[PDB]
Amino acid sequence: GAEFLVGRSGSGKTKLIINSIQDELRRAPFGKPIIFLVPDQMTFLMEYELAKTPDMGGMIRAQVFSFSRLAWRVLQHTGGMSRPFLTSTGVQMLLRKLIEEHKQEFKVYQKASDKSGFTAQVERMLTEFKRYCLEPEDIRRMSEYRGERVLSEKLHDLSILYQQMEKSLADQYLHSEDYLTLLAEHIPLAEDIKGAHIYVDGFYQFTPQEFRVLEQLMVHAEHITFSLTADKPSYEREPHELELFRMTGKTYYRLHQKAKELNLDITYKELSGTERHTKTPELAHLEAQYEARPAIPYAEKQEALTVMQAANRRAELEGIAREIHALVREKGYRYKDVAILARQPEDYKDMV
Amino acid sequence: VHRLYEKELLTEEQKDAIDIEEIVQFFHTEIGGQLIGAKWKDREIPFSLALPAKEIYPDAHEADEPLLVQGIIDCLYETEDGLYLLAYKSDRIEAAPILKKRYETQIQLYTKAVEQIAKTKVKGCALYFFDGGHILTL
Amino acid sequence: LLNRASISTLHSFCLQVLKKYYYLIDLDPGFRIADQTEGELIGDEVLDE
Amino acid sequence: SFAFDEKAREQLSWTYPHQEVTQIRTKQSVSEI
Amino acid sequence: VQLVISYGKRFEAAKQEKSIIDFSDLEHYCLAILTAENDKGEREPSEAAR
Amino acid sequence: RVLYDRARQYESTAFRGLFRFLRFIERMQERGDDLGTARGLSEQEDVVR
Ligand SMILES: Nc1ncnc2c1ncn2[C@@H]1O[C@H](COP(=O)(O)OP(=O)(O)NP(=O)(O)O)[C@@H](O)[C@H]1O
Ligand SMILES: [Mg+2]
Repeated sequence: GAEFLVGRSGSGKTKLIINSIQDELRRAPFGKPIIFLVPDQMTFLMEYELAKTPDMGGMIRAQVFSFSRLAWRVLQHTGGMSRPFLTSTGVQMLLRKLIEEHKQEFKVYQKASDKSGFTAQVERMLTEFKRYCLEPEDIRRMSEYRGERVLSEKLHDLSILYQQMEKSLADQYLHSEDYLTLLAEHIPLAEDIKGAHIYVDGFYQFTPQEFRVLEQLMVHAEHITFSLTADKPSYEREPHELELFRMTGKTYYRLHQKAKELNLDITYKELSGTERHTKTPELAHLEAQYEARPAIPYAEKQEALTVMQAANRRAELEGIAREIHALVREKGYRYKDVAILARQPEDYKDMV
Repeated sequence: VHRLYEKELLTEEQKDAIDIEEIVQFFHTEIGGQLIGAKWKDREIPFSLALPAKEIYPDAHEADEPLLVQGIIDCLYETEDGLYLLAYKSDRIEAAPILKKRYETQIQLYTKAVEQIAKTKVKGCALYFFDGGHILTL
Repeated sequence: LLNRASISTLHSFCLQVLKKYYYLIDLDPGFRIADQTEGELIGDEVLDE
Repeated sequence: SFAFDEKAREQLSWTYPHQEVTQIRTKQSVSEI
Repeated sequence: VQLVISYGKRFEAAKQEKSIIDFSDLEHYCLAILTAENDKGEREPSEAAR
Repeated sequence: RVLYDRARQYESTAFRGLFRFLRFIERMQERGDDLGTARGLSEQEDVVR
């Protein structure tokens, strides 16, 4: 069965999940497996948080997994982990090799086949194909369109390289983006999944390759909860282009329609009130009135929200440094309480 | 072993590097027999344990976050006497007081993990060495 | 869309053209624009050669 | 005498209460301990 | 004339090796991309141009 | 300050490491190429341009 846990940012979805897993750990320390599925950047975080119970101070029944980790586990029990692993660079190397003997068959990328940047581009493309479940046959298969001629030339060349790669790797090697597909086809045969409870949270969207795994878990696991950051999403239709929760909305729509497609018992939980910004009016106002047009102005006092203008990135970082000092020296915070985010970290990394 | 070779759970070179006698001998042992005859059994047990930083480091603080210690327990089985822990080692032997201290803190970590998280006591620990089929208890 | 708009120098547009259609000429997709001195230094080397 | 003598003095003598654990790796291995 | 022409050819080769281009190469390579056939000034638009 | 930042840009481009960087700067000056003095007030600010 499935449970769709949905709410806006600050609703309490994550904490709710943590508390559920913790209670479940208290009730049956050696019960059926508990799988916490999160993005890689979130794994350690959740491990820590689950380990912070005065009650227990750790876990055994419950484990935290990324798609990659999950694949590694299930494959280490069901098989398929034995065959060699290829890095992205290794694949690039193979691709270059294939280019050197298939360049004369190309229709468009013959001249470009000379350059080392081209092999990287092809690597990126083929990886994307595998992530969106498109075997070389489907590439070969591929509303009148102006660029159709060139596109078909490209796809033609790509199909040559792709099929040649799959041929060279067959019965010998494992592409980097094959773990998830191999995982999808060993989940039915895996005993640990069969009684397991699964929570998935942190994801905004899924690659088709990841969806395959998700629906397999929908089938062979006991229950699975999908935690999405959105506001009352529709199963009836995908979100509008300009909608705030476009991505997570679409994720909800697809996940739900596949839960329905497999006749699962579904449970809806909607988190309404804020928990994060309970004590901070400005941040709750910002969180709620973000999308709103026209936006209602905040009428109260300024304290917890500051827009800052720096003379340059050097000034920006030093200013923030001073502020952080103030926060840990006067306002009683600790360094771990602070977060610094940049859309383009490369602009700040060294200077930071 | 062969099934593990056809499931690709074990490579060909991995398959051929097996001393079948050495592993079969384990099931002729006392701890092995007690393993076969247990209320409940489990293998490859993953665990995370939260130890307050002061225990590993002097000068830590009660406020300061615990450190997270992580590992995998080889085997755990339960009889009418209690819960026992089992681990396998391919350590070179053919030595007991040395191996005892070599893995002592590790075993203590495992036991403390089971005791704290499972809220259950652990009576007796066992380490089986493939070389000569030795078994030492802690 | 004003971010993705084609409103710039003609040289900037040229950069866009090269980036898309590198494969039509003898150009690496990951090419970089040299700065004045490094370009001219390379020119000095080839001229000496 | 200056209006910011005491605060300047106190801030230049300040140290972070939890300085000792800022470099301590959170995650530890059984081998590591 | 033949000296200057050689320099240019050798120069372009050097930059291609290090995968770099002039400001000049911007305009000229762009023009090269945009043309398919070039009969003494009469330039026919290539696919990119279209 | 801009000595630092210019080091940052040239490192990232073709002159990573002290020896290569210095060689670039030296060859730059040796053929009469220069760089501008740094700026304090930005163009946006209240200044006679
Ligand atoms: N029951 C609760 N009461 C009060 N505060 C809470 C509660 N649960 C969580 N919080 C606080 O809420 C904040 C974030 O909660 P969280 O569980 O991450 O919500 P969320 O739905 O995951 N937000 P997001 O991941 O951005 O969509 C944290 O700072 C928690 O301390
Ligand atoms: Mg969350």
